[PDB]
Amino acid sequence: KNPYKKYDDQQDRRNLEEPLSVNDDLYDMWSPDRFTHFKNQDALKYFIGF
Amino acid sequence: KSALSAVLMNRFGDAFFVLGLCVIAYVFGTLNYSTIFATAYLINTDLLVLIMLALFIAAMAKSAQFGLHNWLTLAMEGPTPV
Amino acid sequence: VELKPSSAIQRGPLNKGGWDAPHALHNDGAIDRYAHWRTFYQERFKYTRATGKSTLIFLVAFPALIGYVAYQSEGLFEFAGKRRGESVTTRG
Amino acid sequence: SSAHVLTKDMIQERIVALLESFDKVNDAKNITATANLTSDLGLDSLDVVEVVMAIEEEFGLEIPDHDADEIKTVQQAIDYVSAQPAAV
Amino acid sequence: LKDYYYNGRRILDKIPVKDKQTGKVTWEIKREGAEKEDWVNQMYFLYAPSLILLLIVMVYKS
Amino acid sequence: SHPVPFSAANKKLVTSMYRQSLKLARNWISNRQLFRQKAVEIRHKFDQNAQISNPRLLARTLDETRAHLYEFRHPDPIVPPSFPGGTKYERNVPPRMEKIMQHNLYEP
Ligand SMILES: CCCCCCCCCCCCCCCCCC(=O)OC[C@H](COP(=O)(O)OCCN)OC(=O)CCCCCCCCCCCCCCCCC
Ligand SMILES: CCCCCCCCCCCCO[C@H]1O[C@H](CO)[C@@H](O[C@H]2O[C@@H](CO)[C@H](O)[C@H](O)[C@@H]2O)[C@H](O)[C@H]1O
Repeated sequence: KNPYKKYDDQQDRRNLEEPLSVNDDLYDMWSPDRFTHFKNQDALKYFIGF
Repeated sequence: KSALSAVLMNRFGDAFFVLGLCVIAYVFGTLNYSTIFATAYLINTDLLVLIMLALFIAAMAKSAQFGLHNWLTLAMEGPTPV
Repeated sequence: VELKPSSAIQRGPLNKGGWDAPHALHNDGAIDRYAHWRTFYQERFKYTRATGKSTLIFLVAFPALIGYVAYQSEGLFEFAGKRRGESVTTRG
Repeated sequence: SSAHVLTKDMIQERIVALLESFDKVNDAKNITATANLTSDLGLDSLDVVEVVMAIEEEFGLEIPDHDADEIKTVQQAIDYVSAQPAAV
Repeated sequence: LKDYYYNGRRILDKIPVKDKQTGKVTWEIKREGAEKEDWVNQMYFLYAPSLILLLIVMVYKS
Repeated sequence: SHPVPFSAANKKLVTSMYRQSLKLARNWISNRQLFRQKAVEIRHKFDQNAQISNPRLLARTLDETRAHLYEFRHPDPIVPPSFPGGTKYERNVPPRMEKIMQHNLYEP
């Protein structure tokens, strides 16, 4: 999500009455970090190929 | 989050370390360096292999070799003196 | 006679008598619903092709594999103080 | 150690200097707090972008789109840079 | 008295302290002492010492 | 779709693409001379196609810019330390000054 927008909870990037998905524990900021450069399949190709 | 990553790689190594401690104490009946090193030249290589593999896996975690060097670069999120 | 409760019973309200403290939480309304759902998932759980996969894995295959491992390796290993050349097993 | 602080006058001195070094400006002595970018100084709709990128590198910022496209004035940019505690 | 004392202690954030000589008590701010809880005399003087006795006994039975 | 060649929305769009291209150059390149050279080349590549009027070729060109910018993405962008993707963001947050709300009638 865009960090430059003003959210109520600026750290977790969540507004107050924002609806939550059933699997929000995976899709919040405390969850493991995503990587947006390489798609994960090509990443696995590169790691194992190296 | 970097702190959690560092301490969970720690326990990923410490688990095997306890497995090695349990094996050292099943085999030699003790944990001290004196007895274990006065005898290790008599005990089956398969047992020392299991021991040292586990202790090495713990050392791989803490010493941050290629399999478990994740935490090390993340550990720079703290202050420089640390 | 009209069948009604006795008039000698003097009734009144229930005052548990707690001191109503200030609002130290701001309820959010959506977090609470997410929690109600994750808490009462059991009353809506349905069997499908993924639920069945997970269920049969964790309640048939893994228990059966762990049990095969155990009941093979029951009295096998015994290697306290063993030495070079000596077998660590009690069986073949 | 880093005993340094910013001021509205200092931000104004640095912004006008940044604009005086810009070749695609109309000419000097039009530049002032009330100076517009598209009308007075005579700048394209990409030179405004280059000027904002320049203010970023100058005061060490990161100005997004929704805060950038609304900069159509030098005093606006001054009030903006004064509204970032980390303005260097 | 319990209810009045404690509701005022919370709301005003004062306690009533009659000083030595003047026979007139009023709410006051001083709270650095002179206030004890009803559970202290029991625990700190009957439970804790018994735990310490238990420690001593485990040590000298070892 | 209708991406109009001479309206504010296309202006916002192309200004954003120009900002992004410049930051990508600044992040990819180390030295400063080559950064200024690439910047000038990009401004030339933009002014060359600021003149188009057909919406179709315009939108095709915008798609080509999107593919180019996706093709020169940087995984570790330069960002200021005190701003979100930085090393000193929420380091020492001044705690909000709040007053002690009470919960119990006998306990502090
Ligand atoms: C599938 C069933 C598994 C059952 C057996 C258990 C297997 C091992 C444990 C894995 C289970 C999943 C663990 C999930 C915990 C996640 C908790 C969490 O949310 O924290 C995320 C944290 C990473 O935090 P992150 O978001 O990346 O922040 C970095 C940005 N500064 O997450 C972490 O830091 C990771 C903590 C776990 C570290 C495990 C590393 C394993 C790597 C193995 C590599 C192979 C090495 C060879 C081993 C030899 C074995 C013979
Ligand atoms: C996902 C849900 C679907 C899977 C559910 C799985 C639940 C398990 C059901 C399968 C049960 C099969 O159980 C099977 O085991 C017994 C022994 O254990 C076998 O019977 C065997 O018993 C032994 C004694 O232990 C006899 O001496 C004899 O050798 C015989 O071969 C039967 O052939 C069968 O009853």
